[PDB]
Amino acid sequence: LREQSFDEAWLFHRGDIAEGEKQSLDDSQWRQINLPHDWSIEDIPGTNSPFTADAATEVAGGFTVGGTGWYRKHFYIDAAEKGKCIAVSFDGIYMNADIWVNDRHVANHVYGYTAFELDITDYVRFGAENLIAVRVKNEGMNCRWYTGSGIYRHTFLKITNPLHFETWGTFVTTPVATADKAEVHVQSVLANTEKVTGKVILETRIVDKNNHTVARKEQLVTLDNKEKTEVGHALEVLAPQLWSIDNPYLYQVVNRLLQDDKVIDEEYISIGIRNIAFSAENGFQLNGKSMKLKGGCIHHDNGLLGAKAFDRAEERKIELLKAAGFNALRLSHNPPSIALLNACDRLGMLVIDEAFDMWRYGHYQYDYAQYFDKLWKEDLHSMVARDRNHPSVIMWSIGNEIKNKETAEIVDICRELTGFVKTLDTTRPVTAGVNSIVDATDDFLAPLDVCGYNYCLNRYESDAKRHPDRIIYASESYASQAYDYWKGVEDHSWVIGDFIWTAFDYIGEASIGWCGYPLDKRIFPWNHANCGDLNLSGERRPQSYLRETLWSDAPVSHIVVTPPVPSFPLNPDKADWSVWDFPDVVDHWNFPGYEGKKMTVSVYSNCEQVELFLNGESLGKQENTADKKNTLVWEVPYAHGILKAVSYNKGGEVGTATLESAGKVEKIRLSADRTEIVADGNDLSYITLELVDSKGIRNQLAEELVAFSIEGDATIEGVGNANPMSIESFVANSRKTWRGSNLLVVRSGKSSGRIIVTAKVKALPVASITITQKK
Repeated sequence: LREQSFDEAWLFHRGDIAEGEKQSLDDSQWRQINLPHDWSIEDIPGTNSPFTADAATEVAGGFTVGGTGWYRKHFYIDAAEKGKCIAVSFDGIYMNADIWVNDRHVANHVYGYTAFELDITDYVRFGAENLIAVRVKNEGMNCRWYTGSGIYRHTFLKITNPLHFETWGTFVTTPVATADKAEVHVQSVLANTEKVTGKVILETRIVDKNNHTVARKEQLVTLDNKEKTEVGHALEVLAPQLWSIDNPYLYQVVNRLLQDDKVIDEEYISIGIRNIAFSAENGFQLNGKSMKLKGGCIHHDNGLLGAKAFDRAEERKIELLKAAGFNALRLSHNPPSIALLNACDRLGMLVIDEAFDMWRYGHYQYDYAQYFDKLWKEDLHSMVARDRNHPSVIMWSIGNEIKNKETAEIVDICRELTGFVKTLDTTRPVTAGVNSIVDATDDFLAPLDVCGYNYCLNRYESDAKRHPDRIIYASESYASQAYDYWKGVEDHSWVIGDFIWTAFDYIGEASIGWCGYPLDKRIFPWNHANCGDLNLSGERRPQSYLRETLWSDAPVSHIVVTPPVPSFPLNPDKADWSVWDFPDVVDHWNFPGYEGKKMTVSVYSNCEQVELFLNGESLGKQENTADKKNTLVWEVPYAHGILKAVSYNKGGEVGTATLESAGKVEKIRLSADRTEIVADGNDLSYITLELVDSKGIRNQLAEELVAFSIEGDATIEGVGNANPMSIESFVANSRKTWRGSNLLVVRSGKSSGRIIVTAKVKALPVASITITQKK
């Protein structure tokens, strides 16, 4: 095979160790792991938690620990592959990685969010066993959010002929893309290693979802004496299936190098044929259709999985966000895994790809800013060249909240970075996330095609009169001001979308959704941000309910209650500008000891009128006028029972929403998102546990220790809950529930069969669920 997975059968040693790169090192005592891997999500050795209040990351990393780590792997290469080029590909190593092959140092990679490929042909032994050793150094406070540590993304082993397609050298564009026909331009770079000449035939083939050839082109390429030969031609596709959010149809481009009727090299690229256009008068247009960007910002971690970027974990995040109403995502503030972009291609999710969070001036003393002047070309090239073939990517972002933006020195860097992107891709606009915009920022915003405003709703109309051609989107918005921020999008054609901070909760930058700024080390055990539309487990939070009233065509109504005591202790020193926090509300109706006491009940609705009932008794009908911002409020004395909301449009009942008090816990409820997984060693199954009453209602007061056990060829990759102040272990067989729920992830084995997951709670019957492996 030309390209195979390399994640299997690695060795790991936490901490530094002498001669860790030597073949003479005895590694039989090392832990055997299968990538992806993140050692910062595992427990600190000697303790039972991955958090510590004395951590070098503090609030930024959620009080986690990095340090030094070593990876080793023994791999055999056949003697028949002699003369072939051998390359190891890493999609991401965080951070400061050094790689040895057979005792010899190969290269060093600093940036932990970019992919890189190493040619080890001059280091390998054919017909024998080889050794690759990687040292990871994630030391000090280098990031404002949780990063993880180690080889947290997929690795690949590439074996090609000396004459082969260069990595990321093929760029597929669709200059013409209409429902009648489409022109597909394929530009490729032939790596002429050994500098041999002759004639090669380039065969390009476009196949549909059924692998049926729709267009084929053959070109004779006379090989130059140089090591690189640029080739290209265009193909026509009749009546194409246009890629969109509702029809994410993907084609496949098959490029083949033929010589003497033999296949020298062969590559496959998934493409989506679509047309994107940006303007101030008509906003964003996809295939000629005008639409707003219903966007949200996400970070790279996967909660209980740390930074481990499993294909299923990345895909599930897109599936959940798409079900919540999002059609666009801002990847803050770094390149993602390839698995996440593949999921956006297959599911229909627009994406802003962002390169850096800092430039020459950084946030801490030991961050990427100290290397920026030497490495920004390599890392910016890595993002664009790797991801320019994805139809989901609609924008390249070169920075977020850049310091000294109005300074001429930084303005010049913005022009230099913009021009570098345009040497690689001119089909997508260049953008950036800019905060605290003043009139003097015009020189910084001028090189950009589209401008991303960070929390600057007040300048939408004023800057339009000064620059009537400037295109604007809210690159970051507050959850507490969701109504006003989205109204600024609907009222203006040059404001094309809004990206909530955040759409998915994350580890690090802790309690910005509760305690907020200024960030203080005293807030331990806070470790979640508590600012996402979805919590760490993937469940919708109340702010997601309000956002649905803004984005849904259908009638929507949701009932929430203000708790009598704050869910978490308050911060009396919260700044007057840190308003990422949403009002403290819950979606249950169990308040023992407060019977007869007045509760604040809120209904988020997009309907004209809502009438609230408590156990059949009407509490009054209210008009959903514009001043209420889709929030209708009632004062209700507490009583165990049913809260009923009836919605009306044009005087007719259109929907009913209920919130019922839970009884005492009597059963465990298990539900897996997928009960049929692939026995490949990397597929996942997300199992949700709930403590429910006799009627299946989740009791949100239940917080019990659950003991999990597994039977079969499978493993528990992690456990967790949505408690933002929890210091519980993620890599363990037990986990407490929070608000009557916790989450468990099962990793498949490599034998086909059945998997029995067992959950045990004090005073309840044992519960089980059966999941099947295949192949």
